[PDB]
Amino acid sequence: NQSSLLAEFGDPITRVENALQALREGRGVLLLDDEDRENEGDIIYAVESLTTAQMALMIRECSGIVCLCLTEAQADRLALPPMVVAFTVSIEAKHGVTTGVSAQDRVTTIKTAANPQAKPEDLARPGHVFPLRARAGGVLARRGHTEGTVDLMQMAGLQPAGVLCELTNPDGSMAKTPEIIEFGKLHNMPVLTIEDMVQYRIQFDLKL
Amino acid sequence: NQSSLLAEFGDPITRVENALQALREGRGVLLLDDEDRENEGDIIYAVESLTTAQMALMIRECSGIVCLCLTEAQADRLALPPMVVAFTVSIEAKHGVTTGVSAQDRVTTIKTAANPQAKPEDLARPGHVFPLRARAGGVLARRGHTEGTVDLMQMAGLQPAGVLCELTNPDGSMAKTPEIIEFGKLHNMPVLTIEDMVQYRIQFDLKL
Ligand SMILES: CC(=O)[C@@](O)(COP(=O)(O)O)C(O)O
Ligand SMILES: CC(=O)[C@@](O)(COP(=O)(O)O)C(O)O
Ligand SMILES: [Mn+2]
Ligand SMILES: [Mn+2]
Repeated sequence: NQSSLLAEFGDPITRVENALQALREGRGVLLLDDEDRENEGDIIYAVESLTTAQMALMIRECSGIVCLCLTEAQADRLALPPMVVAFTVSIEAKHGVTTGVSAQDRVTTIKTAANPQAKPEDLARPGHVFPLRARAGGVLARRGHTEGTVDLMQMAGLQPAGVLCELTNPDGSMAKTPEIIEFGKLHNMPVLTIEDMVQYRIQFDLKL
Repeated sequence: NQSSLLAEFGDPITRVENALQALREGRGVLLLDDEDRENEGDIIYAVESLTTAQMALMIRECSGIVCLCLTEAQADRLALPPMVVAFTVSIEAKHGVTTGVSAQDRVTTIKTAANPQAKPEDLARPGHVFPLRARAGGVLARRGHTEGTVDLMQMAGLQPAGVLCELTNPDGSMAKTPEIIEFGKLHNMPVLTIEDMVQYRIQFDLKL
């Protein structure tokens, strides 16, 4: 079962603690959601430590639809409305980029958007970076990779902005627990679940 | 120079004719835009012949932001407004898909959207497929990969719906003419330019 497969990453509390330390070290983590939800694994990176190499791995090994998980406050600061009456309108840096799709341009757009001093005019719309508004309460309100990203950053003591993308197998199928475990071992990325995070937050009265 | 590098693909007319035949054979082509525009190469496939394997190659070797090039008429049939007051709101098949990111789900969404008998209720919004409205006149009106895709399909006698994505190098940089030429040789894909198509259409009074 999933718990048996992830037991080599440790018990749920150790899986959360190892992931938080990986992010504090500027490294990525793999977050699995519920098996009855998407049963999908996402590469997660802190924006504060984001590099062109990390973005290039995400584009090469994931869907290529790299999402920028922001707080509702940061999304409001950037005047980002929902795309349709939690994908917001897509975004590009107004300055510092060319076509916007290059790993470097996506990082330039992500850093511009996550800047706590950012202004809406810093971002042109539409673009090739997809911001997602995290629900207030995080995984304790909505059990999605969007909320897991903000909560991982807040619990690691980092800026509440992270990038996520769905790990995709070479044949186009979406990675399932065994493929995610192998990818994490190969790329030294800790693997954890939203369930691990929810129980960690409830046990450590972790209001964020 | 670019013309010298593409001379091995033939003269401009042969580059267009070989690309059209590749599409009639259900194979993909690589379209370069102007070097003073994006200087980017896109993998192009007809939707009529689209396979999960072709979609998986596109996701693995391109940006992962796979766009569905539609006529303004097909976009109006699907009630697709521009994303911001030519990216439309993103789309997912309402039926036949799970999370929408899998190569198979993206093809299911693309075939549902390009169906000449499609109705807006067939597509949920937002999603992981990005439709683009082609300008009336195609490359003779706008010199973009969006217009090159519709024109390639119409000139090949195929349904006017195609998928495009920007060829991306493993390091996250965007492929330039030499990398595009090598990728085309390796994957048996003809390489051509918007300039080749514009001159072909003007010389053969090709109103579409
Ligand atoms: C990009 C994703 O990861 C989604 O998984 C969106 O994120 P959520 O898990 O719903 O928060 C995708 O399924 O659209
Ligand atoms: C996906 C692309 O290819 C764009 O190139 C959009 O297509 P256009 O070439 O502008 O028609 C990208 O640059 O947003
Ligand atoms: Mn998800
Ligand atoms: Mn283009």
